[PDB]
Amino acid sequence: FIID
Amino acid sequence: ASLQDDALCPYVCHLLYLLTKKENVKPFRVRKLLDLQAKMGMQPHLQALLSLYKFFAPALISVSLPVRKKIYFKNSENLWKTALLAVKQRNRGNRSGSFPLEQLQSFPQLLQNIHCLELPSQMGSVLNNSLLLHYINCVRDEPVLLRFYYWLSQTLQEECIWYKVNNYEHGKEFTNFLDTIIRAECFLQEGFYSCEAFLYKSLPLWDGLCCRSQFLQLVSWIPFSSFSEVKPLLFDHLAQLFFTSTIYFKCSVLQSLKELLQNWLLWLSMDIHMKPVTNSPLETTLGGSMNSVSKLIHYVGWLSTTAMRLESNNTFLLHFILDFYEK
Amino acid sequence: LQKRLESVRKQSSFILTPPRRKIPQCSQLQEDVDPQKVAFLLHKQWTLYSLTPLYKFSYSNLKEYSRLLNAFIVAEKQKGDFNIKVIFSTLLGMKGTQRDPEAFLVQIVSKSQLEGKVLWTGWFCCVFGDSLLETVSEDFTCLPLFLANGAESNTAIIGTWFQKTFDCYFSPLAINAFNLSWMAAMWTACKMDHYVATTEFLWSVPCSPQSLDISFAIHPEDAKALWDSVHKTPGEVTQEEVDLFMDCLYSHFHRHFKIHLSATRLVRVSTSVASAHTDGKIKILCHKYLIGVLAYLTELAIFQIE
Amino acid sequence: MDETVAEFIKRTILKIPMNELTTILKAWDFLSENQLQTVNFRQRKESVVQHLIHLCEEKRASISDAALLDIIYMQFHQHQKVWEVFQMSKGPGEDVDLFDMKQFKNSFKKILQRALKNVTVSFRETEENAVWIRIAWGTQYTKPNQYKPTYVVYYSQTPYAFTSSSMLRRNTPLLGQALTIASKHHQIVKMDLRSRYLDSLKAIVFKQYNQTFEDSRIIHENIVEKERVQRITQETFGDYPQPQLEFAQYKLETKFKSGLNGSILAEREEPLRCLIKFSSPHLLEALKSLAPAGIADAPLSPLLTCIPNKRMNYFKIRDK
Amino acid sequence: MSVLRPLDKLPGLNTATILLVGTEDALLQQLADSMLKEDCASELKVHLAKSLPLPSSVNRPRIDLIVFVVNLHSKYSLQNTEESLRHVDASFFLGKVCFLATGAGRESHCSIHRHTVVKLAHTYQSPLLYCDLEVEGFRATMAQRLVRVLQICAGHVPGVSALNLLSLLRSSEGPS
Amino acid sequence: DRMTLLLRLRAQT
Repeated sequence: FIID
Repeated sequence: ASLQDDALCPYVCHLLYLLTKKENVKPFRVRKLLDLQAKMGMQPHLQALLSLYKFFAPALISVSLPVRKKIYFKNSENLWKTALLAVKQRNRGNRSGSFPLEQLQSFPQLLQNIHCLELPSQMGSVLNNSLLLHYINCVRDEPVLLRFYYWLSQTLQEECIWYKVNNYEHGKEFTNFLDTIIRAECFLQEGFYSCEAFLYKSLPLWDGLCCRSQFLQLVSWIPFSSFSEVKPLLFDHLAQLFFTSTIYFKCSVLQSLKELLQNWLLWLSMDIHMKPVTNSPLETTLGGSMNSVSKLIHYVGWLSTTAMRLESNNTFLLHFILDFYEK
Repeated sequence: LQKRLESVRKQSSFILTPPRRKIPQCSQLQEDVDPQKVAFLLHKQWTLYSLTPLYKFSYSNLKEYSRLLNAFIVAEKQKGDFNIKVIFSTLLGMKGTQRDPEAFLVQIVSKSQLEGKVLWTGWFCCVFGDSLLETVSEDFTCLPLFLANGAESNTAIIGTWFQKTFDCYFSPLAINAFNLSWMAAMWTACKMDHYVATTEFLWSVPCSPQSLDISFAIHPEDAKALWDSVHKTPGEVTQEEVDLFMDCLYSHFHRHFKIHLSATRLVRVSTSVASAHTDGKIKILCHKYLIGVLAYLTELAIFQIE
Repeated sequence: MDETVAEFIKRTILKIPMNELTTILKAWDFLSENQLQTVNFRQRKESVVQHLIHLCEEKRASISDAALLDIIYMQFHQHQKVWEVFQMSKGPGEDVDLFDMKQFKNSFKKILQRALKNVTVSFRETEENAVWIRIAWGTQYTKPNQYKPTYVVYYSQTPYAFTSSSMLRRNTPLLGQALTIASKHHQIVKMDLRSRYLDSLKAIVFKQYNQTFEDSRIIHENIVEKERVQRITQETFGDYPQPQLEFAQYKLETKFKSGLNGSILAEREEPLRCLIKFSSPHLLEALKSLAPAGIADAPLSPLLTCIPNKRMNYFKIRDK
Repeated sequence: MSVLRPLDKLPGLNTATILLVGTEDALLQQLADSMLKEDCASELKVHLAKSLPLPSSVNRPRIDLIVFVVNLHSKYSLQNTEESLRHVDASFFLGKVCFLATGAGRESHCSIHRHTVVKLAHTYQSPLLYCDLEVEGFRATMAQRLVRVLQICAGHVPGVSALNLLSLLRSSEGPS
Repeated sequence: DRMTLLLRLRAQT
């Protein structure tokens, strides 16, 4: 769960 | 012909109101008063004169009128106010047709005309009038019973208890509507086909309270059917609530089933008498009705000897077991 | 009357829906079906109602019934000039079963004070409603389903007139949240080779004092590749195919947000075929699959009567 | 007196109700108080339109005086328009900035009269020195867009701004860089966060409003479960007051992988595209009640808890 | 271990219990508070549970009655109940398991079929009752109904046993 | 009245  | 004078026009139309018969309503007098409505507008002496013309002959007027609450004229007992204004005030300028249902005022008007009675505009007015309840007792027509099935099944479904937002005032009107049903089923001596269809869908959905006495009298006037059809729809869902609720419910089941044993045995006592049609012997039909009611009493007798073990010999249940075997 | 008795015992028992259903066929528009009439029926907002079957309805007494309806709805506005006029238009060729009665159209078209603007549209129909046809007589005309377009105050003053003439009663229609999942699975069972919309779902949380809505969008090419991995027996849509399709959509939501949407309540399904709502609001956006949705609405409209 | 700017004067009388009509005209402070008690406020509303248009004629109002009334009407009514946020960046080699209000009002006026020939610029200074800017967009010919204005909120020292959504999207790079030059910055970044409450969007960003502190017969067997599902919500959310956000669009391009199914999307390499929107008011204290309800897991996901922290609601999620 | 049996230890002296199994915590609490209003001659000890299997507790008494409060507006109450009746014994199903389907009064917003919980009760031999616990007048009829099941399952009456309760609560359709 | 308690616990046992 990373936000780009 | 005194309506050509405009100053006498409320004074003429009150004399036209009190002197009108069926033959006095004429279609050219419809035509002139619609022309006076178009010229000088809405006046209360002209609208009240056309209100009597719709009260006498509605077919001659193509212009519909409102039905609002108006006094229409001088009325409401003001004869002393008329005499005080009489000094100086407003003095300076074989028939094969049908009979209408609204002309039945009392009991002997239906006794003279029963062979010509028309159909109303709704089936909700059958429960309102007791004179229309005499018409259901002697007419065995098919579409007059199917349209009464199509109305009252929609009445019990939309306006029930658990489909609402828990209003106590609408539940009082639902209690007052069920008092009309239990007097109509007893006056007819057969239950309605809407009412046993509602209890097929409400006995899984009922818990044991919330107008218990109007629901246990609704099961009391159900007509006779086979024993194998009643027991998955009624007697399984009755016995889930019979052994588990209070003893005032346990006494009210056996008061309902002793009235169910009244109206089922009342129909079977005279079904032998009114049938000379079948040339076959009726001992298979009475023998098929023998095991339908002997398994009825042995089921409630199985309900009686099991609920005695639940409360462990109370006499208050034991008075109403022996009242069931009085029947 | 004896077939009226046998239709009660299916409703009195708990079973009323078959677990294995048929995929709906491609309804081709015939030459008897009017192309210029069915374009007016599309892209409209509709409110559903169920109705008991009518009495003394004839196909040649519509000229008298048009003059009685135009004399009454002007008078109901006067109790509370109007250049309005109703049109009783009959449609042909919509039926698939020959024992169904003829459907028709009720409009209110305003006159030309300078085609008029249509203010209200009523539509009586019976599409594949064969289970209620043998429970009525031959004098009765069986049109259970009703669709309305317009204000609710105009619906009640014309719905007063059907109570006092045809001896009937209108009831509000409601579709359960269990039955939205079957018609969402029927809309993902369709065949398409053209321009499509997005599959839209919406759930509501019941365990709140306020409202809580979740908008949820599925691409339909992604929905078709999700469907055929679940759908393994062709020709039939089973009980276990729909309940495993809803479970893998819930498990796709579960690994991201840790919120169980199976406790919630599905209220709006909007796909490329049509859009649905639980209180009777529908928006049909397709003409090839028109009568397949409308036979499913008459499949529910007989069940609220019986 | 022009008719088209006098139509906007009688429009804003029609757009205010009569209970707060005395609140706007006392803060407008252009008419004297003897004429406010002369006009009867208890009469018909169309007479209030007729009586106030004689007061605007004899006092000779202008296009800046009628746009001064539009700021006070949108200050007490902040609910009708949304507010997007702009993020300005401080350049390298800078330690302190030189700001002046007389240097701000002329540099923002000359940057809009040069680009377009019909731009209406009106200013109003409020409490704790916040400038409130109306821009009416005219293109090349007409008197500008009076019915659809555009508002810029700027607090005179912050690099953060609250700009409303205009219906002309082609002037939105022109409005952003014009605030960048006049406030001595070198980079404008449109940050993706929007709501309908301006008082809640200044609470979630500036973070000065969020924290204000200085029988044995009904016994549960779930001792390990009952205070476990609420201890995560007290160490993250708590019973403290929170700002209001009602919208969050979640663009998912994620895949499907689970240990329960072994034949459902086991050969798919293509991404499952999705978009998930939330449409419910007060969402930050609406999601905290699902965890004692038992319909959500006590390890709550960090995407729903980083919303006052990471300072946006538009998220893009990648998962295998 | 993590198994459940209705007969391992002693009940006590005039003391019974009930295991309220459900997903809603505010709906089953009002059912637990309404059973203490109707007085009786036995000490009531209401246990609240989330989902089976339970954690291994050693201060638990003998269990007389396990009710499964499912919701008709929720599939999460049904899927936890399907995992709940896997870890049970067959001696629970001799008249000691009752079902409660809440949400039966609202037939417009329902989220599972009525035939599904009948088919769940037909293959598992359990009685099925319908009630709506949102009404306080309907809940006191329900809280009366949980006591008189618990008088049978604890053995407080002579002659009626726990498998006598299973024979009275049978459900079968008509063979004609 | 303890004899009803003895008879009720005897029937329960």
